Amino acid sequence: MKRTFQPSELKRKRVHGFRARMATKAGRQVLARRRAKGRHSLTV
Amino acid sequence: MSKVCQVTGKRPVVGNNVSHANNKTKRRFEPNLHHHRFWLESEKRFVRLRLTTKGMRIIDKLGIEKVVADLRAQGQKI
Amino acid sequence: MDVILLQRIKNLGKLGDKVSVKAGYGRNFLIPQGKAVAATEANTAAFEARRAELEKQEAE
RNA sequence: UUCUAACUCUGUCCCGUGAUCCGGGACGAGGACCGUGUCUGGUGGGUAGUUUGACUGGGGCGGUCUCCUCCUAAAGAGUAA
RNA sequence: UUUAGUUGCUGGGUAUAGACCCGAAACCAGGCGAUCUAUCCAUGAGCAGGUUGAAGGUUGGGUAACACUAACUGGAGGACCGAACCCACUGUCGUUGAAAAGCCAGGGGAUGACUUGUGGAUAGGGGUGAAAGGCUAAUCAAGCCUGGUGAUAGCUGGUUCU
RNA sequence: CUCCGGGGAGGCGGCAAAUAUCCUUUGAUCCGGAGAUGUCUGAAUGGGGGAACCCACCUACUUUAAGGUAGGUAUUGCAACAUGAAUACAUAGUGUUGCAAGGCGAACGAGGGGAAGUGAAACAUCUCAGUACCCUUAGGAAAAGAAAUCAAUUGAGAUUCC
Ligand SMILES: NCCC[C@H](N)CC(=O)NCCC[C@H](N)CC(=O)NCCC[C@H](N)CC(=O)N[C@@H]1[C@H](O)[C@@H](OC(N)=O)[C@@H](CO)O[C@H]1NC1=N[C@@H]2C(=O)NC[C@@H](O)[C@H]2N1
Repeated sequence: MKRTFQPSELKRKRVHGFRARMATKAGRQVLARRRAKGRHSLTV
Repeated sequence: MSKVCQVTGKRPVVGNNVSHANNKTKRRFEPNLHHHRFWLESEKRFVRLRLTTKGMRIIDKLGIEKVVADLRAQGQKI
Repeated sequence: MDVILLQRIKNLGKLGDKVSVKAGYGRNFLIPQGKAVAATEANTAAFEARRAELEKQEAE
């Protein structure tokens, strides 16, 4: 049966990517929180 | 880019509705804002201002030229 | 407003009389078109001290 | 009843301008109306916060909830359903 | 008219604080989700084979002329049978499964209100719904995450040497 | 990598031993100060974009082939200069040059908005509480501050904190 995750790299980058995060203030807050926590990878 | 009087700086303020049972809910009071064209003789043109009726009274009392000069001094494009 | 007329008006007066009108009348018709000037002390002094002779001079 | 000058136009023309936005100008049709601010009466499950008792031979339905008199009450007082 | 208080230190009790510890269903604020699914938008793709014979057209009989009538053409349909494809009506099996929804044997639609790829739009008292309170990432009579927050619990449990 | 100063026999960073080539009393390794270099992404600023990629233009020098070197090319605000509609004067608009700003980051400050769980043994006034949270913006602190203030024998004498 079809499962929920159907991968597509273009859609992944356009929804959760670096420029998508930078495009809004809430995404920039997400990036700030992840930098403060010290994540090794900021985005997908 | 807002509900701000150009002459007085008036803007909406918050308050309460108070019912007969004393329930309180937030509201705003808005200024009596509108657009108005004023003849400027020194510049031979109409200037369109967003202002309140109190600002209109101030213009009545002080003359349009003085008010326009004051706004330009505060840094407005009139 | 209190205004000083710069010309003849049918029911108001003529040629320098000070008369109280409704604010809209002064603001939107008389003052912008030059038929009157707001009766400030400076305006009254400037009108009466000098210019009044030519204002009277213009008959029509 | 009439008017224009505040104000309206998701009507025409001109310019910014390579532009069905916007701004300025000229017209036309309206016009002290419409519309907006403050105050105010009405309507208002559209939406929101809540309330909707207890006893009880389970609960509900019925009955009862305070006071006075007699019996139960066992010859002082008090004594439950 | 009662005629020993007061300031420290230690201990018992009370009050305000989470106040002995663990436990809700909830309520509020800000963010994250339409790679599943619902509807829509743009641009592409798919439907073996076989039937039936609508409208229309031509010719021929027949009338005073119409009427009427036969044959041949023509190829319509939310048309018919039936693979791919899309569904899910019945039964056995499976139920610590091969599988967190299946297999097998039958079953329905199959040129249409059809199926489908890629890329987009709609975001939580909101969306979408040929309408079942259905669906909104194995979660839905109000999604998920983080905060208020150690919510409150007249309730249940537990509470350690002589 | 360079210079200045220190130091005086070892050294070629660690996991991580061995190995080779080696360096060093003509002063190494090492320590301190000052310089040189400093790819690409990122406010990212020549345009674009799915971050670390794609595509450019203009000057000056250089090369003969299909290139190299250096510089410039974002937006907004202010100033100067130039240019310049409807429309005559103007104004709007346009361009060049110069200067400035944007982004990040603990807590504390100032300002703009602002809950509910909870308590009241129910609950609506009230409480929680101007708390949590969202937004804007400084400084080493910020804010406030020199009485149209208090007091009530006519006295005190600006703010801030205990
Ligand atoms: N955007 C806002 C839109 C406004 C809108 N136009 C409505 C409007 O215009 N005014 C609203 C009133 C604003 C006011 N601040 C509310 C207030 O102060 N309440 C007081 C409540 C007291 C107490 N907590 C409860 C109470 O005893 N209540 C009673 C009574 O229960 C109520 O009856 C209802 N309730 O059922 C009503 C009779 O009808 O009388 C109330 N008592 C009183 N009523 C009078 C009053 O208001 N003033 C004067 C004096 O007379 C007052 N005493």
